[PDB]
Amino acid sequence: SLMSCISVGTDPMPIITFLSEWGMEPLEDYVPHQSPDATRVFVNGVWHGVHRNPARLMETLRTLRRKGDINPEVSMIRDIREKELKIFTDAGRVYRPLFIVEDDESLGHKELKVRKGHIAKLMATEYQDIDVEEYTWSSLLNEGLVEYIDAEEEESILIAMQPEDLEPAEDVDPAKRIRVSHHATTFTHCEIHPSMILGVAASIIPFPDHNQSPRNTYQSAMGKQAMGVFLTN
Amino acid sequence: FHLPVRLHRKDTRNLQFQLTRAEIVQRQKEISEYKKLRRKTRQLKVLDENAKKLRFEEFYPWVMEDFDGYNTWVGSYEAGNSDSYVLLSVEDDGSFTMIPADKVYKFTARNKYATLTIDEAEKRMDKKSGEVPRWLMKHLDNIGTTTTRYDRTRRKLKAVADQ
Amino acid sequence: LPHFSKDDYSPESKGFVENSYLRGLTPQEFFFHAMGGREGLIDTAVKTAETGYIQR
Amino acid sequence: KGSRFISTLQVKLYGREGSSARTIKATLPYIKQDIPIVIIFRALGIIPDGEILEHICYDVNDWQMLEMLKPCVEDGFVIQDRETALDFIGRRGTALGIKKEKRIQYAKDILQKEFLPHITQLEGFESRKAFFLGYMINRLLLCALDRKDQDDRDHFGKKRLDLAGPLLAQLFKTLFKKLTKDIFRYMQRTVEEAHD
Amino acid sequence: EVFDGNDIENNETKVYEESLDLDLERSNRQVWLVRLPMFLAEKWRDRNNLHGQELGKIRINKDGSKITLLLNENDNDSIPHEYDLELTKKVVENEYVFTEQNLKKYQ
Amino acid sequence: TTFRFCRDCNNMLYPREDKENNRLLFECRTCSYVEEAGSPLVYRHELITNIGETAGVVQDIGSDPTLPRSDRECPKCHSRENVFFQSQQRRKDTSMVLFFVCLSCSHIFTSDQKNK
Amino acid sequence: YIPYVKTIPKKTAIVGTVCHECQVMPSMNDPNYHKIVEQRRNIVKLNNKERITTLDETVGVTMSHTGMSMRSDNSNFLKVGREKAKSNIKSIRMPKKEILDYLFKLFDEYDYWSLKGLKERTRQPEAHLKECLDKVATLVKKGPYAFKYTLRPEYKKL
Ligand SMILES: [Zn+2]
Ligand SMILES: [Zn+2]
Repeated sequence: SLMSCISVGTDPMPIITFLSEWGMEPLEDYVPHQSPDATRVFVNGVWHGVHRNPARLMETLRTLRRKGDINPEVSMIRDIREKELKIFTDAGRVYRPLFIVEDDESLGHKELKVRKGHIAKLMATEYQDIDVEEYTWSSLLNEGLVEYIDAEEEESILIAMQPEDLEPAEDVDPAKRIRVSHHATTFTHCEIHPSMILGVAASIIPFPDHNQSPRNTYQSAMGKQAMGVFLTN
Repeated sequence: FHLPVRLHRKDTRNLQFQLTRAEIVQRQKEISEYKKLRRKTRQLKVLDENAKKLRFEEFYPWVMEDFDGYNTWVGSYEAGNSDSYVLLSVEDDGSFTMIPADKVYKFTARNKYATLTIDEAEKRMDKKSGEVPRWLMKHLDNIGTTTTRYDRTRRKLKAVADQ
Repeated sequence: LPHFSKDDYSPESKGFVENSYLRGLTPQEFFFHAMGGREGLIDTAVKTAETGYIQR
Repeated sequence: KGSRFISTLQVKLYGREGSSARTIKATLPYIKQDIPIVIIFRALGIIPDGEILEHICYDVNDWQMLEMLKPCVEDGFVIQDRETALDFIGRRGTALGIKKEKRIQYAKDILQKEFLPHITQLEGFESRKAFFLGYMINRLLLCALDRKDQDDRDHFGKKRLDLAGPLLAQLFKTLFKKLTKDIFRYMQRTVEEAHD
Repeated sequence: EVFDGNDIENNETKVYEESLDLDLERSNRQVWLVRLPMFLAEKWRDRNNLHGQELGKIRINKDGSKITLLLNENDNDSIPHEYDLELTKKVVENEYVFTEQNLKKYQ
Repeated sequence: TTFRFCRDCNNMLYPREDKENNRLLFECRTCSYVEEAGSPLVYRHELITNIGETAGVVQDIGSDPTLPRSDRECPKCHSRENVFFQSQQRRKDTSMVLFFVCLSCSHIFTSDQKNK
Repeated sequence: YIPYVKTIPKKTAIVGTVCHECQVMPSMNDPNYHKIVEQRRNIVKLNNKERITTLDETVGVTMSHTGMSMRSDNSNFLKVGREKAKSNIKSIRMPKKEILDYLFKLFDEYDYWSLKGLKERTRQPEAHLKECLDKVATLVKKGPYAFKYTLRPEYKKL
């Protein structure tokens, strides 16, 4: 997809050391019958130990990743039911960015962390090139406004298709398509835009959602057989 | 434990047919009474000096045996928490003395319930019968086979006290 | 999809496209419709090869 | 990082649901035979059956899982100490250079350097191996008890995409190994055949 | 340091000038097993240190249930001066501390 | 079934009958330790089992953002917030009944109106 | 039982019994606290490994050491050929009347002499040396002491 990325992987040792300092009891002293609520901690598929307070550990880990101390490519999953905490640092995991949704009780309901002030400086840097301080995609990542999420971590999050209608707490045009609200008040993330699920070839199709799916597949294949200007040289 | 106790490093192979300390002392008593071209080119593979030292040092595990062989514990080296521990010894004045810890050893008891041998075990594992009898150990205990070091030593010591 | 709640059995959750082609499919409907379309494309290829051998 | 070779461990639940005895056997590298799980546990230093079950099942009242484990502890009953279990493992190994006494150590080395290598390969980590083995057995039993569904092979979160980086990495690793082998062969040939 | 095994020949009487028996004399000595943070363990486990100086003080409430460690002012105000000794196990059994050193080899 | 373990070696005990008293004893197969049983039940096969209907309920089940919320009333504390889920047994014979966990008292109730 | 067990004795002593297992944790109400938090955060921040080094020199200059180069290697490493090839000296055949006697004293010393050892002690060419050796001694090839010359029984049995 257009906004898809593949991780290059980093060293897991720093995270393991970090876990040890914050109460990840080693696996050499784990008595299952004396702690039947401990969360098993996995790093790259290795059971390193257990934790008595997974909630705080996950909160600390997520904050560290968002401010920029743990590499954003690192995937952290908390299977609350299974009592497992999996951290993945290996290379080859495909991930994509999403908006971050937090309570922000100022309005009393969950809302995106990114505001119009941020968007103003995003476009200010975009158009100054054609001198305000640089503000790039990395600035969004380091300020905790967007988050890389992979398919495994995608299993433990709730995503809103749009911020227009799903985030606000809750006549209609007869021509508009019927949109389902899903009326959920626990969203954790939001799609940047649904259109980014498509690839390079399908992003040239106009109104692909008014077509039968096989026709979109045919065009994706045929658009690569069309004469144009492959290069200017 | 039955004093004295020894804590040495020794080979644990056949740690069911090794002489107990009491038996050796008795045998010493009776002995005293009785007398009264290469390929010229090979490749060595680099190995981290520490692991080789650990491998050589831990080749023979700790074995803790009392006098009568009643207690026989074999220690195993634990590396998970070996170098992160610290010892505080409470002196007889209320104070504390701090000593760094070197290694952690996990000791498991040996030969308390008359274990079998590998050859005997494999014969039972193979289709000698559909399944091992539930009370096989009780049955073989009465036949006299498969005893323990403690019993193997006590009967010999009583065999001497009787004379 | 990671857009509904666990254990949801409503038509909108399991692939009922309520809209028409004139009105446009929603992103959830678009993906579910694509999943059905992929089924037909695979069936076309496999059945073409197998029926050819049967005919021979 | 370090050797790039892959060793697979399989834990199998023999027998069907209409059988009177379903035991669990694990396949270890360079052993040629599927060993009962209890024997492997004893080879790792956990001789008591209660402790072995504690490593597998983490709930003391989950009698339904313990009931399915009882045949396993029954299968490996005749072995009751670490050394005999190790010798049981060793004689199944495909080396036939070990005579009878280097044979316990051979099994110990196999359990150390080739059994579950992704945790570690250094001496003194049997507890981690035993706990992970119990974790695998627990998941196997959960699926066998209709408490979990078999893992979806198409789940895109269990897949990896190798790009030019890793692809060139393994190619270079293979070629550098060959280069080093040639370097030594030249060294040996120069030393023997008396050349500069 | 390789040596004979069973020793029915009684060779330990001359090969070693010291008792080969484990010394169960100091076993009745209270000992605390303390797990340290990395920053503190990296300077307390140093063998170029530990000259017998006062590392600090250990303070126990009269009624118990709470212990705290107060290091001296020697840390150079780079690490905390107050620590809480968290008793992960109040009653501990089957854990002991044993030493190991070589024996005198002649006579 | 209440598995029993030995006191001296931690191995598994097995049932044995003593005809001198016509009773049930649990004995160890290696160390000769015995103990009279408290119950006469030794085996149980559960062809139709309900163990695992609410498996995975923990003290922070409400923190899961994926679990659906409901407005049903908890009949032990009279609260309206709760998370509900279907049966966790993956046999393809289980009913679609829901299980509700209250986010104020950790009580688990059900929507069943047939047998309850 | 077994009569040999190959123990390793050592001086051991039990010098304490553990009574409490403790966990030292810095107090959050301490002024210097949150310096540890930054230190623990620097643990994950650190990038100890360094990147590969790129050569900015002219490519032709960097390649001047490679392949067929005008420069000659000055290394003394594994020059095994140079070590033994350097030594070389010839020897003239000495009179038979003297070497013949020399072999008999030598044979009196040891009753079995290897060819390489014989040429080393005599330090004479193998060509002439063979004539006298066959004239005095004989070689047993098929026996256990194969490829070893020994004095003939005619003179040995004296
Ligand atoms: Zn028992
Ligand atoms: Zn309630």
